[PDB]
Amino acid sequence: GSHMNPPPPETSNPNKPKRQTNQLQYLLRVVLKTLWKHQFAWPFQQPVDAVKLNLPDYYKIIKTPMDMGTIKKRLENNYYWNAQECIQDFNTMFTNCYIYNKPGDDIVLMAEALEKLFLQKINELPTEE
Ligand SMILES: CC(=O)N[C@@H](Cc1ccc(O)cc1)C(=O)NCC#CBr
Repeated sequence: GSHMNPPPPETSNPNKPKRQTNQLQYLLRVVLKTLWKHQFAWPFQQPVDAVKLNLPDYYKIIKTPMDMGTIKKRLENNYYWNAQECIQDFNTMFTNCYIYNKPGDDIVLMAEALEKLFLQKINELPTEE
C-alpha cells in the first residue's frame, strides 16, 4: 500500500443504504463470475498500482478509478442499492482504460473483450422483481 497510490474506492460505509435485488444477484452470480475468469481479466482484478507499473500520471488522468476487485467486494458486501450503481462501476472501469491507453494497445483490446461479454450479459439482466 504505497502512499503514492490513492485509497481504493469505498467498499464499506454503514451510512449508505443497501439492498439486495434480483438484478444485483445476477450481477454477482452471472456477470462478475463470467468476466472474472476470462483470460483477459487479470489487469482488471485489482486497482491500478501506478507505482509498480511506473505510471506516475495515472491518477492525474483518471480521477474516478474503478476495478473488478472493488466491484466484487461491493457485490459480496452488499454495498449497492441498485443494479445501475454497479453497471456504472463496470462502465467507469472500461472508460478509464479507454481514456488512459491508446486505441491499439493490448490493454484496450482486453477491455474491449470483457466489455463485449459484459454487454451480452447486461442485455439479459432480469426484470427487477
Ligand atoms: C487497467 C489498465 O489500464 N491497465 C494497466 C496495467 C496493464 C496494462 C497493459 C497490460 O498488457 C497489462 C496490464 C495499465 O498499464 N494502464 C495504463 C497504462 C500503461 Br503502460
